[PDB]
Amino acid sequence: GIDPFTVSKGEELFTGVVPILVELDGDVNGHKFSVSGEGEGDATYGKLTLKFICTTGKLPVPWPTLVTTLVQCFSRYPDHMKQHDFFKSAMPEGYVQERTIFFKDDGNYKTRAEVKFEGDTLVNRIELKGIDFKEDGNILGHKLEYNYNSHNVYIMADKQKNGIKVNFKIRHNIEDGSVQLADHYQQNTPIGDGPVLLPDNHYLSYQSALSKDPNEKRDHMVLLEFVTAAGIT
Ligand code: NA
Repeated sequence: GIDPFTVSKGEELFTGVVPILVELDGDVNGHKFSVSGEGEGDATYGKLTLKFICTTGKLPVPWPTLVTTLVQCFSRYPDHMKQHDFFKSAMPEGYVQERTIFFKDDGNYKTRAEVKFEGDTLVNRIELKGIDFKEDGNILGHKLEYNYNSHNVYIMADKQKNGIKVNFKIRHNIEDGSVQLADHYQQNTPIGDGPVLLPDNHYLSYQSALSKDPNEKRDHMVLLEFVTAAGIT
C-alpha cells in the first residue's frame, strides 16, 4: 500500500486544477495510429479542457469515435454523493478501465486504459484495438459529423472485482442526418489493494463540445467537457 504519510490521497488530489496527459496507441482494421493529449481537469466544477493530436499523421477513424476512450476521476460528485466516487478513491495508485464499444452495423473497439498519477500529472495510457469495421462504413469512411451529444453514463458496483461496471449508448450524428449508435460496456478495477468506494447505482451526466485550434495544422481535436454525477436524491 501507499506511504501512510502520503500528502494527498483519494479526493484530496482533485481539489484544484490538475494537469492531464493522455497517450493512446490504436489499431483499427490494421490502420495503426497514436494520439497524445494534454490539458487540465478541475473536478470541483466537473470541467475538462484538453487538446488531442494524432502524432502519426492522419487519424484513420473519426475524432468523435475516440472521445469516450480519451479520466472519469474529474467528474463533479455532489457532496451528498461523495461516498459513491469510485474513481477518485482509487487514486493515486489508480485504476484500469476496460471497454468494448459496439458500433451498430459495423465493428468494435476494445480498449484498456491505466489511469494514475505521475507526480502532479494525471496520466491516462490507453491501448485501443478495432476489428470488423467496414472500410467504406461510417467510421473508416469518415462519415460522422464533428460534433457530440450529451449522454448519461450508468454506473454500478462490481464487488467481485472491487470495482465498478458501467454502460451507456453514444449516438454519433452521421453526415446524412442519421445516427451511428455506439454501445459501451465498461469495467474499472483499482490498481492498488487498498479500500475504494463501491457506489450505489447512479449516473454521470456528460456535456461535450468539439472544436479546432485555428493555428494547429496537425490532425487534432480540442475538447471541452463538463461532467456531473446524479441520480441519488
Ligand atoms: Na444505498
